[PDB]
Amino acid sequence: SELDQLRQEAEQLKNQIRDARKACADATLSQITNNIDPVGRIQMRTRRTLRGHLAKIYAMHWGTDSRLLVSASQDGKLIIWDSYTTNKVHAIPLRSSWVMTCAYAPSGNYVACGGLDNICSIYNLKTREGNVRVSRELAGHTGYLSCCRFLDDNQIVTSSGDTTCALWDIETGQQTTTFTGHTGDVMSLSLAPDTRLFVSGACDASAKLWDVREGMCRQTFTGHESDINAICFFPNGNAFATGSDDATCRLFDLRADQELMTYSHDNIICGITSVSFSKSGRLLLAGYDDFNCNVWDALKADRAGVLAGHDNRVSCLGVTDDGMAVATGSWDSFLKIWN
Amino acid sequence: CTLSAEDKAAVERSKMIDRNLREDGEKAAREVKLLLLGAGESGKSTIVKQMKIIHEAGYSEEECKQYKAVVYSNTIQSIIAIIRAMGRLKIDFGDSARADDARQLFVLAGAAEEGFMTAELAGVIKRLWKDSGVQACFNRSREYQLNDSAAYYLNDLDRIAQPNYIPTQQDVLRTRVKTTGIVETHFTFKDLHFKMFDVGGQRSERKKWIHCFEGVTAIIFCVALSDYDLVLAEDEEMNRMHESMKLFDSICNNKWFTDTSIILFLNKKDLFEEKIKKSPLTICYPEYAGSNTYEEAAAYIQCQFEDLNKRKDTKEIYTHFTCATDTKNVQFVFDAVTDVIIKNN
Amino acid sequence: NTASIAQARKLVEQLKMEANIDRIKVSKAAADLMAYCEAHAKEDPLLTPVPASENPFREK
Amino acid sequence: DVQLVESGGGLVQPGGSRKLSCSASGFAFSSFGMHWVRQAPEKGLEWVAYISSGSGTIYYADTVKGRFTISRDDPKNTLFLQMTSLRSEDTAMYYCVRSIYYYGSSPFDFWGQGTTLTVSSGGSDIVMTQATSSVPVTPGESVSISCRSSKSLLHSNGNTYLYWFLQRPGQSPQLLIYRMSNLASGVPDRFSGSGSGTAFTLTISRLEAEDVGVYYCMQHLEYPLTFGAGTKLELK
Ligand SMILES: Nc1nc2c(ncn2[C@@H]2O[C@H](COP(=O)(O)OP(=O)(O)O)[C@@H](O)[C@H]2O)c(=O)[nH]1
Repeated sequence: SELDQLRQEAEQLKNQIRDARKACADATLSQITNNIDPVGRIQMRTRRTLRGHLAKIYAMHWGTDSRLLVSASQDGKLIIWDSYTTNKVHAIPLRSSWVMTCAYAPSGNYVACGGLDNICSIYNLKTREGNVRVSRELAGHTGYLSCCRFLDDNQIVTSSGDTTCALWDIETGQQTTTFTGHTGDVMSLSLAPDTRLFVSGACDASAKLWDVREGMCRQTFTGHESDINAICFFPNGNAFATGSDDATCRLFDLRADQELMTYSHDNIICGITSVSFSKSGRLLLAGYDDFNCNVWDALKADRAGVLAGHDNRVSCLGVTDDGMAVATGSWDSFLKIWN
Repeated sequence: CTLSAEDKAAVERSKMIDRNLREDGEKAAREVKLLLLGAGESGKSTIVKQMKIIHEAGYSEEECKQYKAVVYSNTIQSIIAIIRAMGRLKIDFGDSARADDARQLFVLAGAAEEGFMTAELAGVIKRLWKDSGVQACFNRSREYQLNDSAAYYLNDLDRIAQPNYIPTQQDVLRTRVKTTGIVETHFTFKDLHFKMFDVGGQRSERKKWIHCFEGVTAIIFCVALSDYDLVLAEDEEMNRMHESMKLFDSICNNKWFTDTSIILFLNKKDLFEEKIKKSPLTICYPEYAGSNTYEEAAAYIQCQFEDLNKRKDTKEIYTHFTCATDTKNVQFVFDAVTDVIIKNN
Repeated sequence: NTASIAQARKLVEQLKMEANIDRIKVSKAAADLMAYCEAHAKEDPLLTPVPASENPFREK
Repeated sequence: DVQLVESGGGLVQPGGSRKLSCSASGFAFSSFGMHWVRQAPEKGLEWVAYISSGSGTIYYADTVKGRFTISRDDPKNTLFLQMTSLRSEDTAMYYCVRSIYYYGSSPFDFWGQGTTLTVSSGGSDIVMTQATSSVPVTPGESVSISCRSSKSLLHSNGNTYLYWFLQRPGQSPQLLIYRMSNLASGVPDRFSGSGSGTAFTLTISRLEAEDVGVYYCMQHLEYPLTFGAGTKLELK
């Protein structure tokens, strides 16, 4: 009965943690922010429609110049767009078209993507030959690649349906640090602004805070009733938001080690695919299976606005580093830029 | 707008990219997309090899030579699996001199994966394989894990161990290599451009990726008929055939595959026909009351799979009985699959 | 069985570690988030929109 | 390994015809626009013709329209310059130059070795001005080369379309700076470019041995593309 003694000890440790969390829940975010004015009229308009993908779009990522962005589609194309002119800078033909994620390196020198090939492919945007070339195929995950984010040009973090995340040395092609402990598919990850931590959301309905350089899980956050498909840090790095198949987004605080707020409407029952904060953190933008993006007041939990411009699932979104625009990507094959 | 000279040239580039994308899109819209599914070892990557052989003039002699180390590795691992199972099942060698050969086998298994099969190793394997105690264990393989191609290679060890050995196409078709991630091939046949995708190694929740294949033309679901008598694993919930049925139930009835044809390859019929002579179908289906002929047992298994279809009046399952390693059979069956696709759209 | 016993003690090791972390009060945590939003609201173009001349997606 | 190899040069009588070729290898030739730039024996660089990627856009210098035809054979990775009615003023070294245009690209970043053509005996354009024709320098010191344009090169998009090249003695020109301040790939960080609108400066810090040569500025605001007369760096 060793497995019995351990399975019961975990229940006591969970209760201790629950009690420690209750002990420092001296107030709620909602009552703390009750006095501040609501944000009011959020009337964003589509400023650009990026046309050219010919199948579902699954992912996008803004470059750090707030102008270029990369998008990944099941048409087997990775497109880099100049969002100001709508010019296509590059259209990269993918070896496997079953993509689920892409990322723009903060340097602008590389993009990454991958999917049901279980591979994180690195693409050099600055070749002598003048076209984009695969520089590395990062192999070793045993399930689909669900998300990836560069730390810099030589290191990248990945999440996978195999329930692990990994830190890679791009030069050598090796997973040098692993992040194990999720018990279901990892769907999404988000790097802290200082890149010392990242958070992941998984199909075990938990979010996990990881220490990048130590290679382990610092904290585990529960509360969701179903898969967490999406996750994003609050801009000061002290909290994060999740988006779930349970039709809610949730705000979690690191230092208080618990959930602070839920964002939901009774007549919204579809899944959430993607979440992002505005530059100040005041707005939480979330993409929904019902084809819309909802804009939440992150401090007061009221819905502030809607972006309704797609004919199929909003699958991805992102806010520029300068805060000037949000992009939405969709199964309807279009991206739209809003502000 | 009043663009700079570099700006005008960038627009022109973008319009050229657009023309390329449009052209690529026209080709892709004509593709017949086939999704291969089924449990591990059901024969999916073997069907992919057959498409290359049949429709892409694939696996030349020169390409076949690159499979030599894989053939050797398969052969070595098979005889080792059998030897290790003798200690587990308490089976003794028919000749006590084979105990040294068995010690040597594990020692000589320190050679790298290259052109191995030194004459010494080959002789150790040939003597073990001929031993009556090893054969007794081999004939109980349903009690442990063993490559289905074990007998194929071990029975051909003379040809295989020659230093001038050139793998045949059947040698290649018989190889077992575990991979991860999607496996793809494309080919033209009867003026249709086919793209066939084998999901392959995918350790994850199906519900998160299955919607990606919305819109594929047809699913080919592979079933290892010969898995029916495999003993349950240590903590296994159901036998292998019932795990296959569970996967098929989930696939056949999935909302994302409503307008997708479901094709069922009841595969490894050659191994199944031999097994059913000695191992009754009731091992797999205790309620089965028919006879243990190939014909009756195969029909019953087909029924068990086709009964899982929750939309029989609106959806039809197209069942074929296949030997995936048999190029002529796969050619004939895929010809029929293609005709059905043509007649239906 | 032998794999369930190894995973179960990994969960205990992780929970033991998580129980010992330093936690702050939600009131302090919530106050800090509200202070961040207030301090940066003016540089948030989605919160407080800028004139069309300052907006790259309306200019040329 | 990027290669551009011009050929077809030689001695020709005035009034005759001659086709130059430029053979490309080691890069995606058809993705690049291509130019011909020529250099008279003791003189600076002069832009001759441009054919865009895809051949949709072709520009000629005035002194050449009607007589020269630029074309490319993308399947054969070749650029051509078909010359006719050759005059004495066409005697020059002819350079093939690649140039790809997209947001953030670096145009004019690779030049061929050049082929020599010798012909026997018998306004609205933007003016680029390098008022100083030569400068004596000593290693380790710091230099500042100047350039000016008759029109502002700063565009309403914010970019200033000014390029700096270096031609070392006996070699082809080399890109140093694109769009007034961006360092070309492989160029040491001791070079830097600045300016505003109509006046620009290239500065070298701790000038080294290889830095000696002729420095040309060029505007890419509008066609015809035009160079400054060039500033030479002499050793003391
Ligand atoms: N005898 C026989 N062997 C087969 C048949 N189909 C597949 N195999 C062999 O069974 C093994 C597993 O097949 P494989 O294609 O790798 O299955 P996968 O995991 O679904 O890709 C390989 O060694 C194949 O050569 C068959 O119909 N008859």
